[PDB]
Amino acid sequence: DVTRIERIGAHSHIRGLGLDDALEPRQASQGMVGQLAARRAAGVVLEMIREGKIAGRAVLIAGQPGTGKTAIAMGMAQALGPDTPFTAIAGSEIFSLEMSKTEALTQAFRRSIGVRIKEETEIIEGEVVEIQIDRSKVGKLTLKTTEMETIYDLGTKMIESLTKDKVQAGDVITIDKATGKISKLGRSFTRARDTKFVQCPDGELQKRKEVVHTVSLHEIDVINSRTQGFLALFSGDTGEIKSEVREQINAKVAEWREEGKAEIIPGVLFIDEVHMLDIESFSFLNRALESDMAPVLIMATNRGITRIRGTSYQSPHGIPIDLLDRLLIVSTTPYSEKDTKQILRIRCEEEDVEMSEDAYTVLTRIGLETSLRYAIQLITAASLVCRKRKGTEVQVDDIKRVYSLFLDESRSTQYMKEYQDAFLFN
Amino acid sequence: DVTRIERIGAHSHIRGLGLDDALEPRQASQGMVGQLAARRAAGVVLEMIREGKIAGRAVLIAGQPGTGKTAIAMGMAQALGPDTPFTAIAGSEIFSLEMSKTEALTQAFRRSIGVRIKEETEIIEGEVVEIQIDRPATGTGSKVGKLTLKTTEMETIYDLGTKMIESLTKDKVQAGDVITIDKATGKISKLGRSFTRARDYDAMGSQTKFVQCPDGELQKRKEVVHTVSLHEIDVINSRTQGFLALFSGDTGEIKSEVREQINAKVAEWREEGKAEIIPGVLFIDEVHMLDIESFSFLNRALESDMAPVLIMATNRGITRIRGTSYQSPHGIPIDLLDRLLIVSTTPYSEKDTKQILRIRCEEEDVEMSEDAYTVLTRIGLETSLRYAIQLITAASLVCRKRKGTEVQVDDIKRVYSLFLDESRSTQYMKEYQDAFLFN
Amino acid sequence: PMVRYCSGAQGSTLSFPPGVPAPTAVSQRPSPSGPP
Amino acid sequence: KNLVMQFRKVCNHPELFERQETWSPFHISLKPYHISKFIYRHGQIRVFNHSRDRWLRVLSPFAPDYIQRSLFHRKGINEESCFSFLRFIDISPAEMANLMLQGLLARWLALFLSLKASYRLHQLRSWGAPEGESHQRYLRNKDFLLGVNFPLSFPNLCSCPLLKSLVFSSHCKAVSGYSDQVVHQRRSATSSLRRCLLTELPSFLCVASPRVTAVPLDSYCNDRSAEYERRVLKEGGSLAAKQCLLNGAPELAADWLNRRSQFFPEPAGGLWSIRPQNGWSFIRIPGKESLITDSGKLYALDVLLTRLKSQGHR
Amino acid sequence: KIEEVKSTTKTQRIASHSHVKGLGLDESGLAKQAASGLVGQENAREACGVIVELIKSKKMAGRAVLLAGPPGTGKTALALAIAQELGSKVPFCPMVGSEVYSTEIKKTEVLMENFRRAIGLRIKETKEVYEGEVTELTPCETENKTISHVIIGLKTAKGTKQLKLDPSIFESLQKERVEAGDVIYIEANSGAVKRQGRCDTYATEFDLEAEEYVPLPKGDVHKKKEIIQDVTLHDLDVANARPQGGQDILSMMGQLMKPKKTEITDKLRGEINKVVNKYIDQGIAELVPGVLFVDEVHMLDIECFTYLHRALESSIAPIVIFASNRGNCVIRGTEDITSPHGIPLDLLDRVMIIRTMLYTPQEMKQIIKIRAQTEGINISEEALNHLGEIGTKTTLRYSVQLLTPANLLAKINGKDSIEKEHVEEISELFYDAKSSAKILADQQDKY
Amino acid sequence: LDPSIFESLQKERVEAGDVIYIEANSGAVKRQGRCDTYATEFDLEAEEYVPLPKGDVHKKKEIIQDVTLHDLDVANARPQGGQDILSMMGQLMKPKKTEITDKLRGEINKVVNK
Amino acid sequence: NFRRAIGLRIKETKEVYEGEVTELTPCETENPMGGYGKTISHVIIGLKTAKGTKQLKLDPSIFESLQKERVEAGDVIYIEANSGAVKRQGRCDTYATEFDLEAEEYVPLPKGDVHKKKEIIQDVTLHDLDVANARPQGGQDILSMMGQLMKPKKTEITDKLRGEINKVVNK
Ligand SMILES: Nc1ncnc2c1ncn2[C@@H]1O[C@H](COP(=O)(O)OP(=O)(O)O)[C@@H](O)[C@H]1O
Ligand SMILES: Nc1ncnc2c1ncn2[C@@H]1O[C@H](COP(=O)(O)OP(=O)(O)O)[C@@H](O)[C@H]1O
Ligand SMILES: Nc1ncnc2c1ncn2[C@@H]1O[C@H](COP(=O)(O)OP(=O)(O)O)[C@@H](O)[C@H]1O
Repeated sequence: DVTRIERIGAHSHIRGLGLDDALEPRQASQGMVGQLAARRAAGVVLEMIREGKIAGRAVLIAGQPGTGKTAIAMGMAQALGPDTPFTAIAGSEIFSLEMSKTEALTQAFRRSIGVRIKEETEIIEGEVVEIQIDRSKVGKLTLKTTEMETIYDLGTKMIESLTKDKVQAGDVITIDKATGKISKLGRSFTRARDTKFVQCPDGELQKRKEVVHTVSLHEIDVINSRTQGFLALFSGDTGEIKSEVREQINAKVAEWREEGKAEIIPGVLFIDEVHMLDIESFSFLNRALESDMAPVLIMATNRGITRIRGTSYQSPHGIPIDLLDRLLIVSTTPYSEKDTKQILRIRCEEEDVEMSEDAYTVLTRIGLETSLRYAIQLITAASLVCRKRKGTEVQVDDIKRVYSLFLDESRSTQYMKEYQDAFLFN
Repeated sequence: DVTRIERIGAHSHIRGLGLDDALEPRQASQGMVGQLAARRAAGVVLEMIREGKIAGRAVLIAGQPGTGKTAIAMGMAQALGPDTPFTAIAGSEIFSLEMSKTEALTQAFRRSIGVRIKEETEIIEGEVVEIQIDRPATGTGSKVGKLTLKTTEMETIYDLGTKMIESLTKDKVQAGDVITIDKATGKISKLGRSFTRARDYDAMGSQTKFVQCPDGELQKRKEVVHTVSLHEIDVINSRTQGFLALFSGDTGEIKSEVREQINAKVAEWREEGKAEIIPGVLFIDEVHMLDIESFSFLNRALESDMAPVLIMATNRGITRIRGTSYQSPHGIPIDLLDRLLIVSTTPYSEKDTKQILRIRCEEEDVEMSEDAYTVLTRIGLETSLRYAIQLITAASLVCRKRKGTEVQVDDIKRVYSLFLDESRSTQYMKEYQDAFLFN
Repeated sequence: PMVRYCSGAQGSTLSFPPGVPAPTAVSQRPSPSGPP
Repeated sequence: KNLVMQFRKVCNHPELFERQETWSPFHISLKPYHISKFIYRHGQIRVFNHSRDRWLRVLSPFAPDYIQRSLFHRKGINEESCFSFLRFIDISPAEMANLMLQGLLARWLALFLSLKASYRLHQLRSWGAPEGESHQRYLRNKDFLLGVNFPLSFPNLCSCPLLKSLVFSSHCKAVSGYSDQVVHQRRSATSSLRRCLLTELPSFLCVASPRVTAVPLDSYCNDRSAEYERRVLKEGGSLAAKQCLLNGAPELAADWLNRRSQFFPEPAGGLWSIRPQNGWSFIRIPGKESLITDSGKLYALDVLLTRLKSQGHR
Repeated sequence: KIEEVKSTTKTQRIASHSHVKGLGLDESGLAKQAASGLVGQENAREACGVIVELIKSKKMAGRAVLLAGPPGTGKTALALAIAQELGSKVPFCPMVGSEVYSTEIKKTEVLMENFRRAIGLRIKETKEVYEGEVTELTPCETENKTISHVIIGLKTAKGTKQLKLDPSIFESLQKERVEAGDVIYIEANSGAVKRQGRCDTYATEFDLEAEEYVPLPKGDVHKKKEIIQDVTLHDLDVANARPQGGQDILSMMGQLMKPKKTEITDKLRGEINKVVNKYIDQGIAELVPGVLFVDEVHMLDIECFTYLHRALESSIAPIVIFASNRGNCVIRGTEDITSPHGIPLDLLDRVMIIRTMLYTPQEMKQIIKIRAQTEGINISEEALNHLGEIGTKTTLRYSVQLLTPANLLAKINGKDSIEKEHVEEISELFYDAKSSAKILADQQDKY
Repeated sequence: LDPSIFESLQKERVEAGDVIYIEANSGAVKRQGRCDTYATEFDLEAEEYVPLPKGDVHKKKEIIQDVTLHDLDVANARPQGGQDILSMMGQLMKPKKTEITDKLRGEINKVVNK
Repeated sequence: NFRRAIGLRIKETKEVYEGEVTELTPCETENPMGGYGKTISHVIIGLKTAKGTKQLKLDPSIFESLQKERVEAGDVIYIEANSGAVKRQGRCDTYATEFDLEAEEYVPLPKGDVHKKKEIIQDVTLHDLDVANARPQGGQDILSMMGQLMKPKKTEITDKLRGEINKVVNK
C-alpha cells in the first residue's frame, strides 16, 4: 500500500471519546481505554460544545504526565467531528514575534467559532454534446444528462468562457451560472474512445442547489483587513487586526444571528500545555471568556504548585487563581496494570504488530516501572527487531533486546552519574 | 605630502608573521618582533589555510591583554595576501537587528569562502569615427545602423544589431568618443573624447579631460578575476535583481533552500573547472562576546566542508560564558574549546618591548635618542605596552611644537606627565572619590 | 522610409527622406505687447 | 555495473544514454479561496459601513475647505496651525487631500512628478544666489525642500559628473565592486593593466530557483459583481495602476508606446526597467557548455581542438 | 607510442565527519567492530540500526531519539551515519538547536518549517510546453482595445505550428521582449516564457550585436514530458504564502521584494496536506517521510521544548533525532529548573534515549588511524602510538586535530610521513582546553 | 445623478435593465443582478437574474450614526485605501497600527469642535 | 559615526547654458545628402539673460529632446554643459501678464551670461558615500521608486561597501 500524509502518530489510534448514549464509558472503545472518571467528565463537556448554548465555559484536563490528558482531548476532537470548529494550539504557540501575545489568543478564540450560512445556487451540469461559435459573437451549446438533452443560445460572457476554457464535445462540465466558471470533470465514458473519464450527471441539467457554508469568525475579521485580506488567512500577514474592526464585525454577526440570516457555530479552543502562557496571557483569558462569542476553552496541563510565567508567584497547575476560579478541573489519575496492558494492546493493534501474551506481560512491567510512553515506543522498536531477525511476532527476547538498546530517562540519568564530571554544565 | 584613506593605525607596521621558508620565526621581521611560540604556531595554521585541504578548523589565540594576539591575527592577514579572503569580525558584530545570531555567523562564515572566477571576453576598443542610426517613418519601428571605429593602427565598419543600437544611443556615444564594447554582452563603456575635434564642434554637449586614441589591434581580449564570496553568491540568488543587497546589508535570514542549492552548484562549478573555490579565514576577534547560543552554532557550523578556517582572539581568564552563569576558560564553552587548537602568547621582555617601540618609531617616521627609548621601555614595562606605543606620537608632536629634530627623554617625561596611564588615573580617582559619580 | 542620424566624423547631421514631415519645425518669438 | 553498448555510450557522452531535461519548478495550484455570496454582499465592512466611513472623511482635517480655512483665514496676528508647511513644500490643499484620500496610486504619481521637479529646483537653487527672492525677506514656495542641497543629492550628482562615479551602485546594474582588469592584444601577444574600474558580477552567477512556484491563491465567489472585481484584479486593477507598476508612470507608458519612434529614448521606469540575468521565469535550459563538461573525452577533445586551431592544423 | 593523462581541479574538501560512510552494521543489524568509517559505540550503532529501519518502514510519525553522552563521543557522527545509511532520496534535515532564535518568525514556528522540510515528496509532474523560433507574432483585439488571443508561429527542425494563446502569454512575451527570429520556450502549466536569443540562422545578420544565438529546437513545437520532481512539504507551504508563480504584476514583484519569512498559518498546512493526499491518491506522488536532526537540542528554549510535545504527537511529523552533550543543566528560559541533558522531563518521555559513551585508548588509536588515512596523510606507528597517549591525556578531538598540523610540519621538515619528532613539537605549539586552563588559572591575575 | 455617481454606475458595469441599489447620502452603488424580465435575452448568459423588487423605489430612515474619535484618528492618520478594492497598489503596502501623532489629534479635536 | 568623522573635500567644474529661449532654428545644410529630402546640420537655440542674447549651435539630436520636454519660444531653459541634457524651468516672468490665469509658475529671467561656469568645492563624509551607494536615489527604476515609497531605514552596511568606497576614494 501507499502511505498517506497522516501516519500512525502517538494519538492516531484514538477515533473517539468512547462512551455510551448515557455518557458512561465502557472499559475500551473507539480506540481509548481506562480513565472512566475523566471520560465521563469529558463526555459532559462534549455535550456542552455539541449543544452550544453557553459561551466561554472552560475545562482544565489536569494530571500526571502520560495519563491521557492530551489523549482524551484528541478523543474529544475526533468525537466532535467535522462541521464544528476545533483549534488545537500549544501554550507556546501564541508567543508570536510578529503579532501581540494577547492578540494571538484573541485570534485563536475566533478561529474556533464558526458563522454558518446557506445559499441558493444555480448550477448547470452535463456532458457537452455539441458547441458552435461565430462572429460581437453569437453561439450555441448543448448538454446531456443520463435523463435529458438541451440546446442553449449563449450570451457574450458565456462565449468568452466556453472558448477561454477550451470546452469540447464529450467533456463533462459544471457551470456556476451566476459567474460563468467552467468546472470541467474530464470526458464522458461514451467518448472515452479517442484526462479522467466519468459517467454523465443524473437528473436535470440546471439545478437550484443549496450550498451550506462555514466561515470562522476570525476569517471574517481577516477578509475585512486589506485589499485582498483573505491571503493573510494563509500567508500569516494577519498582524494586529484592529479591535475597532472586530467590534463592528461582532455587531454585524450578532444582527445576522437575530435576523436568522446566519447561525454561529461555537467550537473548541484546545490550548494544550497551558502552564506556560504568561500572566499577561492568563489575564487576557480571564476577560476573553466573558463574551457571547467566546468558544469552549479546553486546557491541558501536567504541573504541580509551580511558579507562573512572568512572575515570582507559585500557584496550582502553574495557572493563576484568577483563571482556575473560572473553570472546571477534570483529573486524569494514573493507570493500573490491566489498563496499561490494554493501552499497549490497542497500540499493537494500530501498529499492526503481534506479540506473545508474556511479551505483553513483561512490556506491562516495563510500562509501570518507566511511565508508559516508553513502553509504547518499545512496541515500535521491538517489532523492527523481529523484521531484522526474520521473526513473525514480538517475543520476550525482542523486548529485552530493545530495552537494553534504548534507555528511559531514569536509567539514562543513572548512567549519567558514572560520567558526571565528563558531561558539561551541572 | 598627500594622505590616502588608510593611514597609521594600531597595526599598520605589521606586514606578515616574519617566518623563514623553514617556518622558523626570526626575532624581528616583516614588522613582527619577539613572541616566538605563537608566531611559529600561527605559521603552521597559515600554511594549513593556504594548503586549503581541510575544512572546519578553529584556532584560539590566547594570553594577557597587549601581547600580540591581534598583532598575530592582523599580521597573518598580510602574509596570506589580499587574493584570499580574510574576514575580521569583532564578536560584538553578530548581534544584529536585521537577523539572528546564527544567521550573522552563517554570513561571517560564508563571506570567508571565496569563489575565484576568471572571466575573459573579446572587447572592441576604438575611437568612434562615426555612427549611422536609421529609423523608419513609422511602420513596425525597428532601428538599424552602422558604427565606424579607429585605432592608431587600424579601422573598421560594423553593421550594428538592434540591441547594440539601443545601448549606443542610451549611453549617448558620439563621434570622437573612445569606447570599449564587451562583444559578448553588448555593454558599452566610455574612456573619453579623442583630442582631434577641438576644431569643429557645437556649443558644448559634453565636457571632460581628453584621452589618447587607443593603440594596436581594434579587437583585444580582457581578463578579470572576481573573488566573489559564498555569502554574496547567496545574496545574488536570494531574490531576482538582488544585487544592491550586497552593499545595502538589506537581506536578513536567507533561506536554507538557497544555501543548500549554492553548496551544490559551487561544487559543480569546481568540478566543471568553471570557478576556483578558495577557503579563507574568519577572524572572530574578541570572541568572548559570543552568547552560548552563538557558540553552540559554532559547534556545528564548523563541520561543513564549506566551513572556512576560523581564528579567534581572547584576553579572558576563567569567566562566565556570556548569556549564562557557567564559568569556563576563555569565557568559551568546553563544547567549542574541545573542538579547537589553542595558541598561547607570552608577555614581553625589556629587549622585545624596546624592539617593538623601535619598529614603531620606524613606521611613524619618528627619531628618538637611545636615552628616550630607554625611558620609554621602562614606561612600557611598568605600564602596559599600548601606553608606551601611544606616547611616541605625543612625544613626537611635543618635540615638533618646540621645533626639535629628534625626541629627547625630557619630551617623554613631559608627555608622561601630560597624558595618564590607566593605573595613574585610577589612583587619582581615589583622592577625588566623592566628586566622580556612582563609585 | 528611413530617417537617419549621422554622428559624422567632422560634425553631426539628422536626415529625413522626402515626404516624411521633417517634424522639427522652427520656433520663433512673435513679438509681445509693451507695458502691462 | 549494478549490455556492452550501454557502457560504450556512457564512455562517449551521457547525453547518448539519458538526455539532460529542461528542468523547471513544480507548478502547484490550489483551489481558489471560496467566499460565499452572503459574506461578499453583507460581510464586507468597506460596504456595510460605507455610510459611516463617509463621516470619517467629512470630519477629516485633510478636506480642502478645512486646509484653506486653517491656512489663510486664521484670527491671530500670529497663530499656529497645521498645514503651514504646505506653503513651503510645493503641495496644494487639494493635492494634499487627493494624496491622502486617493491612496498609493496618488502617492506614486505625486512622487514621479517630484523626481521631475527636483531637477528644476536644483538648477534654480545652485545658481540663483545674488540679491534675494523679494526685499531680501519672505520664504518662497519650495523653501522647505532642502534635501536637494546635499552634495550627493540626485539632481546635484547628475549635474556634477565627478561625484556620479563615487555613487556607483545604481539599482539595476549588477556591480561587484572595483577590480583591476587586464587587456591582451592579438598582435605581439602584449598585454596591459587597467587599475581599479567597476565590474559587473559574472553573467552566470544567478542559478538558484524555488523548487516550487505556486499560482497566487485567488478568491472565488458565487456573485456576478464579485466575478467582475476579481477579473479587474487579474487584469491589473486599473489602466493607470497597471501602467504605473509596469512602465513606471502613465507618462512613461505613453512615451514607451512611441520610444519606437525616437533616436535617444530615456530608460523605462516600471518592471520593464529590469532585465534580470535569466529573464523572469525559473526554467533552467541546459546550456551548451554542458556538452563539454559532462564528458571526459569531450573535455579532452576541446583542449586538443583549441590547441590545434591556435597551431593552424587541419 | 606516446601516452597522455589529464586532471585539472581540486578534490572535495575534507571535513570533521567526512570519514563516516554508514553505521557499519552486519546483515543481522549487529555492529561490526570497525566498518563504514565508524568504530566502537556498538550499542549506539545497533540502536541506530533499528532507527534506520524505523525511517525506511514509513509507518511511524513523530517518533524521536535522543543521542546522549559526553563531548567527543560521536553523537553528531552517528546522526551523520544515519544520514548516509538512508542514502540521498529520503530527506535528512540537519538543524542546530540555537537556530530557533529567528528575528523574522517565532521560535515556536521555525521548528515547524524544519519539521515540514523533513517530509519529502516525489512528484511525476507532467509539463506540457511549446518551443521554437518565433516565425510570426500577432495579438487579436476586442472592445473595452483589449487583447483576446495572441497568435504565435513557432518553428523547429521537425516542422512548424501556429498557435492561439492566452493574452497572459502575450503579456509574458512582451515582458521577455520576444520578437520574430527568437528561440523561445513556454510551459503551458506555468504560463511561463523563457527567451534563448535569436536562432543560429540569424548569427550572420549583423557584424556586432548583443545576442547569444542557439541552434533551432528539435522535436514538435508542442510536446509534453514528465519531470520527476523531488520536493518537501515545507517547499509547498512557503511557495503558496509568498507566491512567485503565475505571471501578473503582483507575482512578478513578490519575486523582487526582500524575502522575509512568515508565520505560515495552520490552515495552509491543512490545505497543502489535502492537495498532496490527492496527488498520492492519483498515483502521481510518492511520500518519503525522512529525518529531522536537531543537534545541540539542549538549547532549544522551554517554549520550543513544550512545542515539541504537540509536534512529536502529530500524525504527519518526520522521525526526529536529538543530540545532547550536557549533564544536569538548568533548562533555558526557566532560571530555576534543572534536568538531565538540559531537556525537560516532560519531553524526556517522548524520546528513545541512545546512550553514547567514552572511548578506550584502543578505540582512540583506531579512530586516529581511520581519521589520518581520511585527511590523506601517512603516520608512523610510534607517532600514532604517541597520539594515542595524547588521547588518554586530553581528548579525542585535540588528538585528531594535531594530524594535519603535524603533516604540514612534516612536509616543511622534508619527510614524507608524520614521525614522532613532528607530533612531539605540535603538542608544544598548540595547547588543548585542559593544558591551557592550567596556565590560565595560574596567571588569573592578568586576564 | 451627479457625474461621480455615474462613474460609479460605470465601474459597477451597469446597463439598462439591471437592478440597482443607489444610496443618495453615501453615493454607494451596488448592481444586484439583471432584472429577470430580461432572463430570456440569452438561454445561458453568465449573469444572475433577480426578480423586479417587491418594494418602494425610494425609502427613507432618519438613521443615527455612532462613531468614535479613534475611528477619526485612524481613518485620517495614514493615507486611505482610497478605492473600492478595484486597485492593486493596495496589494504592496500591508497596514500596520502606527503611533498617531499628538499634533494630528489636535486637528481632529479642532475639526470636531467646528 | 566613525565613517562620519572622515571627509572628502572633492572639487569640480559646474558649467550650464541657460536663458529665455527666443528661437529654436533647426538649421539646414544647403542641399540634402543623396536619397534624402532635407538634412539638419545643427539646431540654433537663441538663449537670453539679463546680460544679453546669444545663439548656441547644437547637435540635431537636441530637437528629439526639446519635443520630449514641451519647450516653446519664451520658456526659460537650461542645458548641463557636461552632459547635453536640456531641461525646462517654465515660461519666463516677461509673460506673466499675458493671461489673467495660466497653470504654471512663471520663472524670473536669469542674470549673468547665458554660459555659466564655476569651480566648486564639495565636502562629503565617507558616511554620505556609504548611504548614497546603500540606497540609490536615481528614480526611474521600479526598485528605486518602491525603495522611495517604502519607509526609509538605517541598514547594516556591509564591510564590502566600505572596501569598495575605500578602493575608489583612493583612486
Ligand atoms: N486512555 C488512553 N487510551 C489510550 N491511550 C492512551 C490513553 N491515555 C494515554 N494514552 C497514551 O498516551 C500517549 C501520549 O501521552 P498522554 O498520556 O496523552 O500525555 P499527557 O497526558 O501528559 O498529555 C499516547 O501514546 C496514548 O496512546
Ligand atoms: N609581536 C609583536 N610584534 C609587533 N607588534 C606587537 C607585537 N605584539 C604586540 N604588538 C603591538 O602591541 C600593540 C597591542 O598588541 P595587540 O596584539 O594589538 O593587543 P592584544 O594582544 O591584546 O590583542 C599593537 O600596537 C601591536 O602592534
Ligand atoms: N565511533 C566513531 N567512529 C568514528 N569517528 C568518530 C566516532 N565517534 C566520534 N568520531 C569522530 O570524533 C569526533 C567527535 O565526535 P562528535 O560526533 O563530533 O562528538 P559529539 O557527539 O560530542 O558532538 C568527530 O570528528 C567524529 O566524526
